[PDB]
Amino acid sequence: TRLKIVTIHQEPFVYVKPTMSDGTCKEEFTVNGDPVKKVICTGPTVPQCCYGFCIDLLIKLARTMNFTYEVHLVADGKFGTQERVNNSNKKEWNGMMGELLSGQADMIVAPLTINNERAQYIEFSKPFKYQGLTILVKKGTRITGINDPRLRNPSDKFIYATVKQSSVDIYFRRQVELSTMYRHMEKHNYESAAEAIQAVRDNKLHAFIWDSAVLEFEASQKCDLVTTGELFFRSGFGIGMRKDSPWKQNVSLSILKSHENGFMEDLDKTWVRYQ
Amino acid sequence: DNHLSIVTLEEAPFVIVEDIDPETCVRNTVPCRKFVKINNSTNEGMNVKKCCKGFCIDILKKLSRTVKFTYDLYLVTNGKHGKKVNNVWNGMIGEVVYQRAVMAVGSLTINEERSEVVDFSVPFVETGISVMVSRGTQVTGLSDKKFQRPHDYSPPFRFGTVPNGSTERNIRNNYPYMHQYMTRFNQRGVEDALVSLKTGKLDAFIYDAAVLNYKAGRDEGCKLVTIGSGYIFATTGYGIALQKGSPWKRQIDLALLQFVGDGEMEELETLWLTGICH
Ligand SMILES: CCCc1ccc(N2N[C@@H](C(=O)O)C[C@@H]2C[C@@H](N)C(=O)O)cc1
Repeated sequence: TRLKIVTIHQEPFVYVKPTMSDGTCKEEFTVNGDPVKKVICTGPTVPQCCYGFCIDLLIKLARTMNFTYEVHLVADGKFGTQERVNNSNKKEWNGMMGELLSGQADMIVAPLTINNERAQYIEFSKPFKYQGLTILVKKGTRITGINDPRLRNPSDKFIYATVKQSSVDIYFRRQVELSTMYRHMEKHNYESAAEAIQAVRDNKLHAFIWDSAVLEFEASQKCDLVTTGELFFRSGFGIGMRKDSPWKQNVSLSILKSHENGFMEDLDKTWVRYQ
Repeated sequence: DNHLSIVTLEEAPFVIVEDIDPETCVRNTVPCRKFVKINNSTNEGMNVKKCCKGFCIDILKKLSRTVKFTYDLYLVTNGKHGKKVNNVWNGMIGEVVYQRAVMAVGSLTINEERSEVVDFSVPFVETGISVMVSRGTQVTGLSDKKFQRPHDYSPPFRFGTVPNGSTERNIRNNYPYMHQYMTRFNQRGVEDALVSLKTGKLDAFIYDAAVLNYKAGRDEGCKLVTIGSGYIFATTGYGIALQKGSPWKRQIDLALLQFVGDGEMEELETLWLTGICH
């Protein structure tokens, strides 16, 4: 009866911080005075503190639709792609997609990209956030963007990649036109966005292709990092539910109402927009 | 039955309406019928054959081929996109609600009020409430304090919208003083507002993001600019409206997401929407 919510570590949408020895969460406010609402999350066995854009949205959806929840972090740490089961013609999803389809989760509340591949199997909400794909590099690295020669004609001297088992991994694997770029990326893809972002700072990864809502926040907080400033593909984040879930209709209505409410504008100002 | 009645609405470049070639519809267009009244004191009229083309018409052609359906397209004549007058819908939404059409194709914005009475596709182009200004003017978006508290600045910003639409209703609900102030700068239409901007009679024009982006892209001299997409207020999109619980929704949704993912949607935007201005 308590909805099992799965999510993933991805600032500024989901922060994950240790709990106090009390087992409760440090009380904070934003620099503008608004309370930072925190929920207990379980993840890799240990209770932790989770907050951010999507946590604020989850609390709004729960209060609006009058349901209770318990939040856990995805066990394998991935967003979700569909893979072949070895020695089999079966296919299965990993990441949060697999947890939602198997029943370990009743709802995905995370920056989960809406695409055709996932929409075949699950139901997406109307987008709660519109954004796209961009490229993050270290300050001093100079590329024009997705069409830079060092990306269209890759080599081991300039390493670029994305996150494994993600929507970006899907997007480059499926397009005939990205066959050369995908061959380079699949040798260097990272297990999580945080590891990839740290590799860009440490000059072990030269370009990171990822979500603009995340990369632009990272550049606004870490002066050694910059983006192309260009979106080469536009996409949206949606709440993920199983087919014919009883909450599908009202979740989408609440998201549309929240956009028109200015509530999403408040979340955007609080979590997303910076200098 | 996979033959569907579909309603549309003229709004370039999304739906452009032409006459028949003096007698078929020339290529790149599809037939669309329009009920034309004899006069304003009668319901009598004549069905006239027209030809329809544009961004959303190219969407409909792709959908008809992929989802495998035929259609009779007709233009709405009572209302525009969809407005609830005394709890009775007009426009394209009314055609779907009262089951004269099973599908609405056009510059139709997805919102909460309409989604309670129709089912919406996934959005196929992003839109919302945006702001257009002359190049050099500094505003952040609808939530800018220069709009919320206009008299905190001297001289106050001169800004308005086209009333009686979705934009005015949203501002009235969200920013009551901004609505009270900006009615003095009500614009009769988009073309009127563009001229007021370019002639210095208006400082900003608040309207649909998709329309403003299209207008700024083709502005002569590229003098008119819109805010960045990250500052659009109440981000939503144009979507296909279907009857509540329609069996076509799932395959229409998967078709549109396929068009977006495989570059077909970007090609239509290049063909119809992107302009020369930066
Ligand atoms: C839902 C909140 C976001 C939003 C998106 C677009 C608008 N625009 N304002 C309309 C107007 O004022 O004439 C025109 C257009 C809506 C139109 N496409 C329609 O379908 O009615 C307003 C709000």
